[PDB]
Amino acid sequence: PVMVLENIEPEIVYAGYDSDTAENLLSTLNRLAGKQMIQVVKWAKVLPGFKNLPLEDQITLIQYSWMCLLSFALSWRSYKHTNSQFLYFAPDLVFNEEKMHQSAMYELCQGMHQISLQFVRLQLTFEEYTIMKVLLLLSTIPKDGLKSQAAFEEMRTNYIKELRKMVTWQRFYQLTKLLDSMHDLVSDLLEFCFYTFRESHALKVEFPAMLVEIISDQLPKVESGNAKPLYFH
Ligand SMILES: CC(=O)S[C@@H]1CC2=CC(=O)CC[C@]2(C)[C@H]2CC[C@@]3(C)[C@@H](CC[C@@]34CCC(=O)O4)[C@H]12
Repeated sequence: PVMVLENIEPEIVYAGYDSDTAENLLSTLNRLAGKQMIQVVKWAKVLPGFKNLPLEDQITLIQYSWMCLLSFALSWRSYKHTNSQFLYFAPDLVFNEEKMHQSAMYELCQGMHQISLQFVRLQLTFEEYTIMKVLLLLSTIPKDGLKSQAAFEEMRTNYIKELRKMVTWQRFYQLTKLLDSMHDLVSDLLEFCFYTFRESHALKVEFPAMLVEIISDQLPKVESGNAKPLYFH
């Protein structure tokens, strides 16, 4: 479980940053996003337990939790590489207070910056990160339901009990509390994402084909309460 998870973690992804307008940063981040999602897809097909449920539900869980996954991962890199001092999007794209301003996404950057700070305080470990990331993959579901709602519950309770064994009643509360707080930020990041998209017509912010399909899928119908977040507290 832990062994497999650490082995299947994605490889380093570069932003391909070419040196600085607001349009640039966001488009670069969106392209960065499209690139990381490719790694997520590959990651998911080899994820223990997940690769079992029907592809429908598999594509579905990936389309509802993509923001949780990428932002938590950003938080991890920022913690591992800069001790949660800056926002480490990629080796060639590390954000500072200024870059945080250029992208016109300051409070939103400060928001995730705060998550990563909690990584330091809690001294989050790599194996806790890996199991916590899978739980975020299984954190959001369509209000209506998945094809195999029973196969999902089993994998989720499995990974949950997996974090318990990993922790063994101390940081488990802290870790799950953090996962719960991730949803709060993701909501903010998502709505900002939907605005930039429904206005990119003028903002000149480009969106990779991957994002376009996910957003135009999540935003359209699942804007309302069609996405039920699973909380631990
Ligand atoms: C401070 C943050 O959390 S940025 C957030 C997470 C992330 C981390 C990465 O490492 C790789 C890149 C991503 C996936 C961003 C890509 C761009 C997103 C979808 C942003 C939130 C809002 C935005 C800005 C413009 C837009 O169209 O929507 C994403």
